[PDB]
Amino acid sequence: SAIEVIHSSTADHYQSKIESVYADPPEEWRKVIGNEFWYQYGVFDEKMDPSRLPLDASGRRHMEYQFELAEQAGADLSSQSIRRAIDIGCGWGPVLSFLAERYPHCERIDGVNVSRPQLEYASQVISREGLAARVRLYLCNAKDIGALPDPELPYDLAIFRGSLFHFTPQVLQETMQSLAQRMRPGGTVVISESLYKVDLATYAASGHRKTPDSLHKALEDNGFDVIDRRITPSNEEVIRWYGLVKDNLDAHYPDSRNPNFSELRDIAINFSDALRKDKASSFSFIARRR
Ligand SMILES: Nc1ncnc2c1ncn2[C@@H]1O[C@H](CSCC[C@H](N)C(=O)O)[C@@H](O)[C@H]1O
Repeated sequence: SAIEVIHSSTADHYQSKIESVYADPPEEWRKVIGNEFWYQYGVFDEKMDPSRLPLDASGRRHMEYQFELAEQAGADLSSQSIRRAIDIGCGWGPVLSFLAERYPHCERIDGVNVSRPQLEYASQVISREGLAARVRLYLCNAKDIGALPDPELPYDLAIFRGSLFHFTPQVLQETMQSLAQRMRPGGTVVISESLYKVDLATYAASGHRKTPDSLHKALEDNGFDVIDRRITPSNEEVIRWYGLVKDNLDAHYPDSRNPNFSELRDIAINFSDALRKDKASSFSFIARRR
């Protein structure tokens, strides 16, 4: 199906590296991360659907839980407040379908991604679910969201679901500044990211480690209030999530043919140990535009 292209004024030297980690067919990825392709951890509580694959169910439940945190923290998330939404680093597109279902009167849902294979998959799912009129896909670096069409229609809602970690500090700055200009006051930003809880001096395009404080500063420097900040999911749940991903890799990619899946196994093992030692956590950040 159709994807719109958006100019890159500045040069993200890191972009082609990020693209290569997501370049493999969705048909392969399905066997590793589940049939809905959620790719930023899971919440494994009593509201999780027991009939879907744990990765699909825990992934959806994680997104739902973040909206509950945003709501409790006083985010403007009523059905009448969300007319335009953006999914920044949208992966295979599960959040686009989630947003379309949760906000059936949301006029415009923009997904931005640098991975063509991921967007071509998302395009097929959006097309087959009949959401093509509302959901728009952009082959577009997060730093270039300033050039997305119809600037007169402001963003009410922005999602950074495990995409932020791939950004250079410069791309993070350019993305947050551009989002600030395109988002109306009281617009909600929903962030999930793996952040380090130690000084980074001591240290899958997994470079550009960040901290809660580094992310907090990037938000407040670019006209966003942080209204909720906490560990989510728990280190225990994230280790469990990596466990399920590793079990799928052991089953389907035992002899580590594919370098991207070998790299993911390494991160699953190595980052799970960092989570065990409490050197890092998954964090939910809810912010709003000033
Ligand atoms: N500068 C950038 N601009 C756009 N997308 C980016 C980006 N850096 C990383 N990404 C994207 O961020 C995603 C990280 S994986 C997470 C995918 C999706 N948010 C989910 O929760 O399932 C990938 O799709 C990657 O291509």
